[PDB]
Amino acid sequence: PSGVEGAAFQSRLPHDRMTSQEAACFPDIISGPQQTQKVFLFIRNRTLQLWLDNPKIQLTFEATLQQLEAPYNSDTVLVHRVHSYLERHGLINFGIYKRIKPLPTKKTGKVIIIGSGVSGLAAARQLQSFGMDVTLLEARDRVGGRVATFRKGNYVADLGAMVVTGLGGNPMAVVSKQVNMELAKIKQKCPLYEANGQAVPKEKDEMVEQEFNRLLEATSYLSHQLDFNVLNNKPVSLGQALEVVIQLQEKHVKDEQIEHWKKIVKTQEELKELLNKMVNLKEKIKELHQQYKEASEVKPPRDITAEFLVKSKHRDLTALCKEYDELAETQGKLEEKLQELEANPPSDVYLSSRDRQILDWHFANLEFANATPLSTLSLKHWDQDDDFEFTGSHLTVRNGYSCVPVALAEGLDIKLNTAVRQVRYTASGCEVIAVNTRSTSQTFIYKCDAVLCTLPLGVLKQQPPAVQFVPPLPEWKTSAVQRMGFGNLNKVVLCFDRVFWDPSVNLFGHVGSTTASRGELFLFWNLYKAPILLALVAGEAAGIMENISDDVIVGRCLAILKGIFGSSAVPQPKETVVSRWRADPWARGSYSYVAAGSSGNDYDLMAQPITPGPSIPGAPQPIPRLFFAGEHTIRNYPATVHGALLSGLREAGRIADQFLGAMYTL
Amino acid sequence: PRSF
Amino acid sequence: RKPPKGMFLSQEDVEAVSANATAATTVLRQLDMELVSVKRQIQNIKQTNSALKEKLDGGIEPYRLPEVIQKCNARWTTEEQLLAVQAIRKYGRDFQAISDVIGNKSVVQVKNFFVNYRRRFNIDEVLQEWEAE
Repeated sequence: PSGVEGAAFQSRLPHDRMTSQEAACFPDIISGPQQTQKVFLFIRNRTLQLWLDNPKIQLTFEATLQQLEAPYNSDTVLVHRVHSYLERHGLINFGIYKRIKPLPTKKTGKVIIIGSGVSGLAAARQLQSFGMDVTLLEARDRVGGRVATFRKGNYVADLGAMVVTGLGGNPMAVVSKQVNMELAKIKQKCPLYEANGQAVPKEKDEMVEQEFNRLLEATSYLSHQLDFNVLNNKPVSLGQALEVVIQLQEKHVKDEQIEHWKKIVKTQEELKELLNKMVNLKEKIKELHQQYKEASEVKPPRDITAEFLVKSKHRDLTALCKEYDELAETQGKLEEKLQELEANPPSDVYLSSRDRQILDWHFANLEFANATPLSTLSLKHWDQDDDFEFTGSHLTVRNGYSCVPVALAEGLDIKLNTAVRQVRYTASGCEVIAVNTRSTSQTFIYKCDAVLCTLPLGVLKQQPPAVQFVPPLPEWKTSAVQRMGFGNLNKVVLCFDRVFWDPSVNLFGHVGSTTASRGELFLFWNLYKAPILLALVAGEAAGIMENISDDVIVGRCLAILKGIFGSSAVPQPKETVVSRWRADPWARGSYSYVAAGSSGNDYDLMAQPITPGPSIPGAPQPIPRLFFAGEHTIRNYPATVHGALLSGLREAGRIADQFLGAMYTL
Repeated sequence: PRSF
Repeated sequence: RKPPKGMFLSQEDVEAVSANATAATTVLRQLDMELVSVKRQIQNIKQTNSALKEKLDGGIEPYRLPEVIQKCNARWTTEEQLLAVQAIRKYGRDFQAISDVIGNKSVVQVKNFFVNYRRRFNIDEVLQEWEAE
């Protein structure tokens, strides 16, 4: 879309309807006459547009009302209400822009933010934007969290998120204008290369790909048309459903074969019965011929009975000879029909062993998307976020994804090498307890009005706790933390001196010997100016490969690569970097997925702030003090960087609404 | 979520 | 609302394969065995049918007889009537047969002749005693 139209779409907003968000801040409007709603909607969309077309400058309210036009620019308050709602909730003046109005001399409120991942950094940026005093506590010696970029010399390569999934309605679109991000389109041509090293023939490539997609729809059919969602008291996973679909297609192939062979034997039987009728008739002809010859022998002149005998025995043989002619007519058609059925036999197999291996690579592909074995994905909800898809082609970052957090981080108070260990939250405020990661004897106490926790789901899942909560988080939050899944996916960065692959190929597959190792080094990316190939390890392979040395893993990489290009073409790598996100203690995983037994409802429980009980019993129920952001808290856009940016923007808005107050709901 |  | 065409999926089939862990390989072994058994049964009938075909070697060409063709006449020779009384006794009412025998009287005349000399040739008796067989 385009216009004030397009600005709504490019802010994930319905252009013609008011959201549940806005119903809450503008209950007058949404309950008011329909004409006014249209008015509000336009001044929403136009401000949106004004921000979007130049997002390197702050969009002031009074710079806004100036570009606004009558009759819209008539209600000065509705404009001010709209602009402030947008500004609070991070739809405008978010990211990295030049402050027109400079920052307030004196601040209000104190927020401690745990983690400088993008979710924390975005919140922090916004809270400081709103006039609060913010400090981030970072366990690592760098910002970005799971946005991690390797840099040695001119070699650069993301160990963490590396793909922007489409600028159509993506907040990273805004960010890219705001920060120099060199975005490179992903060319969708990907050739598979079996374990022998020879490319899959284009014809087989296309056939198995369509079985994969056919197989996916089939599970969707088991899920939604057949309510095959719980099996023997346990929720069904996607992988389970794929087996039952593959099995039923294997069963159907046997049924076709049985039915076709059964038709042949039925036709054979018809024949066998026909042949017996013919053999008896032929033997019955036999004695009749003999009888006619004996009767014929009696030479004339003969009495009528003898003449009748000849005439009679002659009818009978002619008649039975007519009958044997009709039955070799009937054996003719049966003989040809049996040849037809023999030459028209249905497929012997549903999938060949080579065909099944290709299918794995598509499954490893999907285990890469959801950073987890398909046996863990919920069949019912693994594609619950299918609807919110961004438009445009996927892109990668040539300069490394780090440049974004590093950019967000300027002007912010980040304490690095600072590992939080307790979070204490009470009716009257909070204290966060952190240590030095270098020497853990050193100990720090941070006091504040609210804590924003962006701890990774894998960290929050750790047993025994890497971070104590005082008092303990309530059972509804811990149960969502268990139920939700935190997957794993790892990369191997391969650093050579000269390109030796198809450079117009961004990316090419390798097909696994076994199905158990389908994710093990199944895919390679070339998306950098320098000669760097990047190899994925997904599915079950990810967890296994972390117990296996760097060198042996580069070992198996080189093997793969030799088979596809020849032992003479592929040098030893200058630099090798293999990730281990599950072992990383500041992540303990790569991203989350919708586990079987979980749902998108869990992602929302994950984002509910915590409100401590009263200090003085009988005292009025207090303010919430513990807020959560990060990839696992945004239900509609999880496991991504854009969802993590949005989570931080959402919490900043929610925190400001409680500590600075909202003056836009009147 | 899935890719290409 | 319908499975992708060329996918086969029915409540019945699905429950069957999910009844336990091995219920899958169980179902698919039974179907392998129904195969071999049908395939082996085919072998038998092909071998059994092959033998019969050997017995019908040469068909009935030696036993065939040349066709007789002669214009249907009108009058009844004494000889032809006597053929008829006999064909009645040996053929009941199949006029085509009684035809094929006499050769020159065709078919229609036989039904007439049937009533024309019915009184004289005592066909009632001849027919009555043909049914007796």
